[PDB]
Amino acid sequence: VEKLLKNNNLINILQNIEQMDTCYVCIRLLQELAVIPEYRDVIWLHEKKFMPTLFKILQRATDSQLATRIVATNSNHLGIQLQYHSLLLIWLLTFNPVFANELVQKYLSDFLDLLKLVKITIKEKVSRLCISIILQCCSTRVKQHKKVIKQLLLLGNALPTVQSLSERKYSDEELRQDISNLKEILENEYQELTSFDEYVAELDSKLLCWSPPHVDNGFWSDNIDEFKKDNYKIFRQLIELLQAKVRNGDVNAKQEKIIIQVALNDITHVVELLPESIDVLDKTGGKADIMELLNHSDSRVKYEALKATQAIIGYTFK
Amino acid sequence: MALVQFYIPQEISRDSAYTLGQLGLVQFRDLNSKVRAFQRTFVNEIRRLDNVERQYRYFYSLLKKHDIKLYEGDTDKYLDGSGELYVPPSGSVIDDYVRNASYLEERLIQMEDATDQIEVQKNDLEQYRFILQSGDEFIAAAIGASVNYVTGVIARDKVATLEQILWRVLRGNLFFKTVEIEQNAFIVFSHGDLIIKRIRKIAESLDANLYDVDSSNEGRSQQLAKVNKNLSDLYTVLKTTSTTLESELYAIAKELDSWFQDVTREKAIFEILNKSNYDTNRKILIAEGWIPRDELATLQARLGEMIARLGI
Repeated sequence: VEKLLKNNNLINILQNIEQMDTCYVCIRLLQELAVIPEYRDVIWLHEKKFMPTLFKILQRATDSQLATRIVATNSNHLGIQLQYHSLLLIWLLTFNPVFANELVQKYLSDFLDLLKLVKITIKEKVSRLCISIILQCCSTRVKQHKKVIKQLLLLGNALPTVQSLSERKYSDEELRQDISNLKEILENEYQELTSFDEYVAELDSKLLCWSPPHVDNGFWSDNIDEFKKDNYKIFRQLIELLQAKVRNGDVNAKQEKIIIQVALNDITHVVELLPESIDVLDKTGGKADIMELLNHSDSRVKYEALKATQAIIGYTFK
Repeated sequence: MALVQFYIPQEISRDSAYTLGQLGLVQFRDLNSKVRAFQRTFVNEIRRLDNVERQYRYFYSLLKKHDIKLYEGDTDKYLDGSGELYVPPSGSVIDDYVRNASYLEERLIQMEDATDQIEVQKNDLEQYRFILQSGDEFIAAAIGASVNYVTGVIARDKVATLEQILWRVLRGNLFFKTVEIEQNAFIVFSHGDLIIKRIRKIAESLDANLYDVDSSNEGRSQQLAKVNKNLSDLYTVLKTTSTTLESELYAIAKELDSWFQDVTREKAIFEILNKSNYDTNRKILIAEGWIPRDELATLQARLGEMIARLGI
């Protein structure tokens, strides 16, 4: 197995995806050896070569239709076997906890696509397997299970995706079970961090991102008190930080545009809640900075900016 | 090619087979649907039915706001020009439509409450602009505090008389009554700084806005100077709101009809298929068949005499 994997003529056949029949047979050959524990170790050495080919097959699967039964991958006999095997192959090697942590951190971008396949397909063979692999990495038993949940939640927005998935149950007991378990783990891990801690950790890096508790009002209410150290010094920190981003490093370039929209969202929530923060915006000069974002391009930045202006405004005149 | 789903009772199974036949349906096999466990009576479809009721509510709420009224009687066909255009011949993914309506529902609720809060404050401050200017000139106590003035708006000079009548009966002739015509009525009472509360009681009971000092914005010297800059924030912040709302309105009007047609069509599939026990003890035949998509058109032309040929 280990030699044949390194060796060229067989591995070439498997890289070609054009010829579904040949490729299918070869992927199955390997996945069956993987049902046995020992082969998993040699197979994981060669992961780099075959594993982009397998994610490509899932990607192809996503862009084509399902409302015909042409020669290519659809939801035909041929297709139903190719998807299943690819996924299954993944799933097998994921049984070893260390491989799974590694697999998400390298392959992250490619990894996120499994959630998509779960929607588009109505087939419990495809759906089930996709749900299980993601589950296994999010399990406690994977070391740095925290890390993988973080990458998935922040960047890839895994959590909202699961909440939709949960609604559409398909007939298969085990599927329903996997989906529910995964909903709990994702949601629980991020929220359960202390509120002040997450905000400040983001503040410090100047690498603010929306997250489930920063669009939630409750987070802000508990945290108002934590800021007060010289008239909401931390709150003033976020105001300084926002002002700076617009003016230095310019506005209207991509990096600076992610931080702004999030920051304006965060400020809005504290002001609606607290009437005493209006003073802080005036002293700092933040009051001015809001007015500037309004004119600026990017729809999402302008929405958040408008909501910030209105929050100050409601309080000035009673 | 594309799955088509038909329901009838077994009685017009033959009558159906021939008509379907003449239109270009192929691989016509009568079934039940237990041989497709997900697309049979189970909890799963019943949850989908709820998901569509939520969809229905969201469209109606968005149309109300937009001042565009519901179009109904429904296209779900693929015969029609519009049928092809506003309903894709492909499959439906419930998840996508829920998420699309979610984002728009959330945006509107912000937009609608924000227009009303911003707008009300503006109409008042523009009203109290002229009021504080006129009232200071009526002078040598414009930024005074040892004299009490009562500035106030009142709907009309008629309502103001009734106030004058209370005052004269119950407080004596300690007022000087002046009035300026607006577009409203500027009324002015002028009093001591220790009889304020008694004047206030009259003002509250006849619906007047006679405050000691009008506005919460007073803070520059003159009062008006602060008021005039705060009126420039109000005007431009309302306009930006109106633009975001307008933009989005032109963007989604057309989209809402298409998702509405799509969602109707999902309800119908579930029903055809049997999503509850009642559909079962009313029609017991559910058949399956494959229709090429280049011919999808002709099947929808005749909706079916007591047959549903609404398909995917």
